[PDB]
Amino acid sequence: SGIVQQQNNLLRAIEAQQHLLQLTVWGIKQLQAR
Amino acid sequence: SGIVQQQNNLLRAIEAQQHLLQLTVWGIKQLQARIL
Amino acid sequence: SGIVQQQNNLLRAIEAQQHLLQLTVWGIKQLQARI
Amino acid sequence: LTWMEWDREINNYTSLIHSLIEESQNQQEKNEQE
Amino acid sequence: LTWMEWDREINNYTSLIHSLIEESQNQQEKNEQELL
Amino acid sequence: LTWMEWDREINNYTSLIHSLIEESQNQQEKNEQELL
Repeated sequence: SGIVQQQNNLLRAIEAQQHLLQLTVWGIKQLQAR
Repeated sequence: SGIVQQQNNLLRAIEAQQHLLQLTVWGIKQLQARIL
Repeated sequence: SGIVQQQNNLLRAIEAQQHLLQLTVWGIKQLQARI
Repeated sequence: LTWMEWDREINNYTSLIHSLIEESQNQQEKNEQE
Repeated sequence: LTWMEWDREINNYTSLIHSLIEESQNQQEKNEQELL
Repeated sequence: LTWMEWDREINNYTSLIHSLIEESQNQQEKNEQELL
């Protein structure tokens, strides 16, 4: 349970890092678009 | 093995994410030369 | 044991990648304010 | 690296990350049951 | 998407990230004492 | 933070994580051999 929960946390950490990635890409495109 | 095999997955997304990240850095360097 | 160390490894790497994310967020705001 | 290429490598790594994450979701579901 | 919304989403997910990682630290340390 | 520092802080963290990933790769390889 401790090991399995940690895996969930690590995954969720990634998932949210991925949303932060997509946002910065948007940000870079807007800047480029200007 | 379930755990081990999934750690292979999360390690793999890390790596791919790292490279995506390296891409955003580049983009930020081009934009800073142009702006500024 | 090996599972617990890789979890630690994965976490440290998530952290280093987070700090790189704040730097790229920083550069984006800078540039954006400048225009 | 050119901007045209950059836009393509973004897409490609973004799709891979999404396959990767969804697989972890698959797996995470499996692990939480066993 | 606007630059105002983007700011809000950058903030929140950064917070979520700080949140998840802090929680992974606690679980990490815990999983280790469970092992030693 | 200035731009010059940003630059050096990218290099540092790029290196910092290259080393971390390499260590994770090594453990993943050891956990997979052990698993089989």
